[PDB]
Amino acid sequence: EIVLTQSPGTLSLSPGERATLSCRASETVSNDKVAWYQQKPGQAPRLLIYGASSRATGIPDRFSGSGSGTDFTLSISGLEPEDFVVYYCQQYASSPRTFGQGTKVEIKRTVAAPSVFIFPPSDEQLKSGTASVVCLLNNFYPREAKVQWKVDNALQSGNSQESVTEQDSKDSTYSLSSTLTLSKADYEKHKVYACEVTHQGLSSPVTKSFNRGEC
Amino acid sequence: VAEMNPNVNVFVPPRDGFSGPAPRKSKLICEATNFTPKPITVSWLKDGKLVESGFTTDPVTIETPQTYKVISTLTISEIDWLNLNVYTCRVDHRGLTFLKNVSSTC
Amino acid sequence: EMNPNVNVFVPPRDGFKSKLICEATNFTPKPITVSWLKDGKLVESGFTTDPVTIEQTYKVISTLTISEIDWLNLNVYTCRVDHRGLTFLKNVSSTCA
Amino acid sequence: VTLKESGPTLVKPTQTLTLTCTFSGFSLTTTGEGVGWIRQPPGKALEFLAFIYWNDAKRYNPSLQSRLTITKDASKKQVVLTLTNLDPVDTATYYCARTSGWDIEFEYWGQGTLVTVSSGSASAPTLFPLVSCENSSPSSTVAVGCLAQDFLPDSITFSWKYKNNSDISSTRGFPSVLRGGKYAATSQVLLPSKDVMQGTDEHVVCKVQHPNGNKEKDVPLPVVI
Ligand SMILES: *[C@@H]1O[C@H](CO)[C@@H](O[C@@H]2O[C@H](CO)[C@@H](O)[C@H](O)[C@H]2NC(C)=O)[C@H](O)[C@H]1NC(C)=O
Repeated sequence: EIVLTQSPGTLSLSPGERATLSCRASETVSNDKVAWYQQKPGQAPRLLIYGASSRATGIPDRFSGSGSGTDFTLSISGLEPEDFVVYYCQQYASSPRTFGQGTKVEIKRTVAAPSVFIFPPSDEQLKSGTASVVCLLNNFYPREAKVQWKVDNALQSGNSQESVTEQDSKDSTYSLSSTLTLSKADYEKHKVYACEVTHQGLSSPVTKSFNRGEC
Repeated sequence: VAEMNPNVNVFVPPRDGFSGPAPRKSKLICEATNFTPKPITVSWLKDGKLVESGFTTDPVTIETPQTYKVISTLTISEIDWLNLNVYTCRVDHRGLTFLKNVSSTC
Repeated sequence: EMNPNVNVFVPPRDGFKSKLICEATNFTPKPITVSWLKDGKLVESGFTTDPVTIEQTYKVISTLTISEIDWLNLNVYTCRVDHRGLTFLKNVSSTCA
Repeated sequence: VTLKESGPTLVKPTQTLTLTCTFSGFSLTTTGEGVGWIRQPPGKALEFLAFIYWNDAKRYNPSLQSRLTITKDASKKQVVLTLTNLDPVDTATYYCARTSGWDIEFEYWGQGTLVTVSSGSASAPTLFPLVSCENSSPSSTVAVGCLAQDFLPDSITFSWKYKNNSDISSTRGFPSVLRGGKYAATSQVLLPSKDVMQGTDEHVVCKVQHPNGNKEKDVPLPVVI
């Protein structure tokens, strides 16, 4: 059992610069049989380098591998917009083999203030016994953001899944959606529902709330 | 939250409301208050002819249903007023047209 | 430093309560005080002053609430404008009288 | 060299799951060549299931030992994978690849197939109107959305049209999340404020193309002007 840990999980680079990916193994690998893979969301993963030193057919020469033993580093010269995908390091000397956590590289951009909108549940949806309150964040950077739900001054926990979209192809920003789920009987026992959004580019937190019956 | 028909009021200068070099000129004020929703169209009519110049409409400002107010000013000539010309303020609100007619006749 | 123009508007001859509008335009500096008078007596309530807006020239308007009976009884209403130590008084009356 | 996967798109928990990896253009006769299965749950990394070498040599993962079986049929040139004791947390997309020697591992990858393990049934999606309750802050533009709920499997495309059947470019698509055995997704659209204070159209239609029904509910605009 060879445990592979990759760090950092997310790194922000710029086009044309150099990116270094680190791969940490829990023990030495015989014959340095470590390979790197490239995977794009939607499509299928593709092999880039096998054995950490030999490239494969149809792979540009700008990808270079180095290191041995328990330390391996992947260097890429001439970073391209199409190269902002997730990369995994894998070793095939274990039998059975193991895969690493993987690291994601994003395009570095400036901090933009997000937009917060909340949609109260519709009357038709309330008839089904389920109420869904949403909290939408759009056009913010970096991806790291905190979304907390506060209803009647009581902080909620253990009831938010949280969905986040991928980086925009033309805007390079991120968006996420937070959904509040509660029982219909519990919904009628609360008046004000609000989600708090905290951002690096905001001096003070901005809170939005609505009054039951006015929407 | 509510739908209310706008109220149309027209202000006219008095007999001594004209000054300046001859020919003297004055202004007409048409104000709509206690109307909802916020959007509203204000137009000026002179003896059935649309006025396309010499008028300035102030932006709508906020004065429990929400209320708004709008102020419009049209420059008029003393000679036209003396000819018993009738000025009509055209107000459009949610597809409804309200007209008010004023004149110097007693 | 230019003296502000004083104009007082009156309700239409053929009918409309109503409001009285006193306008001061092309005045400088921006600070200006506008008040209302009724038959030579100070008015303590029933009047409001709108914030001064930009038409450099400025425009300020005032609103006075009056009743139909009082206005048509030939009562004297005067708009008082104070600017740079000068006081301007404008008197209006019924035209059809 | 290419590979193609195939199998059921919906399987109940605690049952038998069978997948077939269809490949053509090579034979498992030379040494070093082998076939392996790699799965990846959404939001997670790749997971190694098993690998089979030539001469009927197979390897299994100790974490999943005594739970998977590897069988090969040279007549049909396709490996057969059997999965038992299905669990909702094990839902992932399964891929198969060919190793061209001892050093070149997984040189060619196929396309994969989504195998959803949910106790529920493939019911038609349910739409719910969403009206923004924002106040005291008109901001740049207004936001209106569409809540597609109770759909399985997750395959939905969103298109926005006006009342006069116009075209809108939203491109705002949020991924689905497994909540209570069902996938839930949210979709929104941004429209200019000037258009709202213009045409009399007070609502727009939300359209979803799911292979369980062609319903399309309309969301009424709040209108600000
Ligand atoms: C459907 O109605 C909308 C009204 O909301 C039309 O949008 C207007 O027309 C222009 C030209 O297409 C658009 O670019 C603008 O968004 C709207 N005009 C203004 C002044 O805001 C839309 O065009 C109509 N659809 C079709 C096919 O004509």
